[PDB]
Amino acid sequence: AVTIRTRKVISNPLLARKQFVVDVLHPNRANVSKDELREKLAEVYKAEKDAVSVFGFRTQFGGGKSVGFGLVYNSVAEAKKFEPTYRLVRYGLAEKV
Amino acid sequence: RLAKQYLENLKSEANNFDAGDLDKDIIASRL
Amino acid sequence: KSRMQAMEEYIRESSDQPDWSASIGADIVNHGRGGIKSLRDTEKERRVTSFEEDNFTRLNITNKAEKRKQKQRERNARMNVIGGEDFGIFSSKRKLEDSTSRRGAKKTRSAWDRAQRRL
Amino acid sequence: PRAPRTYSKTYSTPKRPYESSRLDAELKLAGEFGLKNKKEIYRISFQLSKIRRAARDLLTRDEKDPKRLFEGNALIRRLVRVGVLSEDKKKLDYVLALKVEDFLERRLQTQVYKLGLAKSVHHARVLITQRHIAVGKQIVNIPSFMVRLDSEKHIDFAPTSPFGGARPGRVARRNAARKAE
RNA sequence: UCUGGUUGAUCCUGCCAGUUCAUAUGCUUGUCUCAGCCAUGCGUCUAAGUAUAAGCAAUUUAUACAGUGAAACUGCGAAGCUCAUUAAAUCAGUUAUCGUUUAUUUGAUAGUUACAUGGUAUAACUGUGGUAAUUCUAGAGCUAAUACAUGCAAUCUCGACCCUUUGGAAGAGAUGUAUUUAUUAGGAUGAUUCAUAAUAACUUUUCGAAUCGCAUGGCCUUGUGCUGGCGAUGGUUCAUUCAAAUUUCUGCCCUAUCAACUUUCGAUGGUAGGAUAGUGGCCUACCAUGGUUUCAACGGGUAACGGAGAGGGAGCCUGAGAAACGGCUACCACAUCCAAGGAAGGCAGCAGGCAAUUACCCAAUCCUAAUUCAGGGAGGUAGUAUAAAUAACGAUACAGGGCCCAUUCGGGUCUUGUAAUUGGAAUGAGUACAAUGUAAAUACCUUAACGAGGAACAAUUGGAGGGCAAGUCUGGUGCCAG
Repeated sequence: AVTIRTRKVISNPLLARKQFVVDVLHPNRANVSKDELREKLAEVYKAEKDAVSVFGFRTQFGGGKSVGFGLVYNSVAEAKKFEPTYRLVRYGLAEKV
Repeated sequence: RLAKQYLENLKSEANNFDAGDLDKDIIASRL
Repeated sequence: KSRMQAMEEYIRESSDQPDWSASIGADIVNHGRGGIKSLRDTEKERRVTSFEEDNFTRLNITNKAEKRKQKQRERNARMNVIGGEDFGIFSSKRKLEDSTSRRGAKKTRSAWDRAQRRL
Repeated sequence: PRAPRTYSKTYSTPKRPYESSRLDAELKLAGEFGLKNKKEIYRISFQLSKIRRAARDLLTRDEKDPKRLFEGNALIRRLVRVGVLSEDKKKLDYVLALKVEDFLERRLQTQVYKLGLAKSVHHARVLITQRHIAVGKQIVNIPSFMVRLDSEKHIDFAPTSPFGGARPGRVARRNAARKAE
């Protein structure tokens, strides 16, 4: 199986979200897709998939682990209003100009 | 003796409030 | 600049406080091609991770700054570090005495100053 | 542009490569320790010569020099941690008494042969370069790896290796499929 | 530098022979990893300044228009290279500007026909034409502004009556800003003719909203009557901020084989004037003959890379800030097109050799603007000496020779040889499904399936020896020798 553990959960009222360090335990497998990670994060925190913005995943040497950063906006509209344009596009929330 | 003599030298080479701690505290309240 | 490595080596034995050792397999640089990280490499690396965690993004290395921080840091290794223990400080010449010497103004200068220190 | 960079050589050619004694020495050493060429011995001899040059410098200094006690005890701690220098002989004259075959003995190849994981030094080398030997949790494929005492303890077959518990190699499953077919 | 000869054997002096991050050149691998000449090519839009596009779309969102909007008029901003060289005259630190200018930011700051004036106005636009011809053009006809001009029944004191004793109140009075000159008074600093106020005038006398977007509240005297909320764009002065310009003192080379330098079309200073944004010989009119220096003036050399221009000089124009890598005039040369009547250029460039500088972006750090959104070859992204593998482990068959020393003769030693057959395992280069990575993408990391017996999935370089023919040559004392 695969485990996701979040730490340093800093809730940001001014950008109206929650930022955190996401650590991924993945024995015997390549790594986790960001769509996949966003799925599980959003069931856990009870938020829409458009409101979850994960990024920056690096597998430590030897494999089996990864560390990166994650954001969970208080609302989907806020997620569009604050996220980078490219970070919206990589989800399909915005179209390439 | 010489080991200590090095230690005071570093102490010499190296109201009470830390700007970073005050920055960590708001991050913790943010937490 | 004042710090010179092996004095902290004595401190570590004489501290009487543990030293937070890491796992054996966690310390190979890359599959053995780069030897075990020196003790210094494990502090400067953790400065990055400790420095990364708060800012919530990584640091990329500039193409220029990459050309004096990676190779020589691991060419000193193959020239100095054998099995992850530094041997470069041994060949290098430094005025070890000055770093330890009580050069600060609070030093013995007259008979009374040293007589105070006995008290 | 920006500042250039310092790099150094890990080995040096001997004064006279051509003594018959010298050649027979590399023959013995490569045969016993399965060394690929003479560059490994040139490297180890260079490194050992550097250590001895430091050690004789310290023997020259008067006892109770800060420099001497400092530099020598640091040398002794490092040589102990790499496992070359035994616990009972922590003094610089015995640092002056080392011999290269100790450093070759500390090569990961030698432990892979010695612990019984490999039947020969060459078998140890092919196992290492083929990623079947793990130092604890980490796969290592360099025979020239210097193994510490704590690292010497934890030599094992890797989890991903077919000999460590993973699935049979391509040849085994291929032959099994052909047998089934 | 060493090693062996030259003796019956030694020492010394001689002779002989062998004993490089220097340069060229050759083979292999680079399958992984890793690091003066050449004609050679080549700006800007928000709800908020102006729409009658004979543009677009919508239909009730429009009978003044109302969304969007080409063009044009306004507003804002346009401020890497290549050559030379210069000793505290560059630069660095620091002082002063009571001796100055200053877009913008920020805080204050102007009671002294109007239910809104004119073309004293035209672009875009319609239409007629000339020219070989241009960011070349003449005639006729329109139409606008935050463009161009013009311009409009209040307040405060002394306060009798001491009427009422907060209070009303007779009467007397008083009332912009900007420039210049003269005059009077004079909270701030150490210091002022500083600040401010007043009087008399002056001025090609300044300014003191004829502007725009969203909303439609409170009242009543139902008239669309009175009174209005949030912003934008404008405007005088001061301060603040961004800067700029001068200015006080200090700051590691050798120097006298560099002893006088200056007044050499100002050298030192005073008076007065001209100009600057202002101080000041900066310059001008008169006057004095001064100023630095053996405590090193002045001059010379230098590993003082340890300031100049955009074809060459002269001159002008804009703006807060440039004597502008912008534009304009004449001159000196270069050179292009042409109907030979004229027109136009700064490429007299750039980049190369003695040859691919390209493709993708404003995301990341930042910025200019009528600005959230536009853009930036600022910037970013990509393109083109260091560790491994070529193999590891068994079984069987068949044979007795294999090796070492020694000039000499010979001596010493024992598990060996295969140019024999055979078995099951391991995995890398490659063939590659994915995700991740990222502005996107490449690369990195991770990871399904396939992937070895000539493992032909066929690394090289150099040297030392052989031996073979109905073969060839040359010289000999046959069958030999070269």
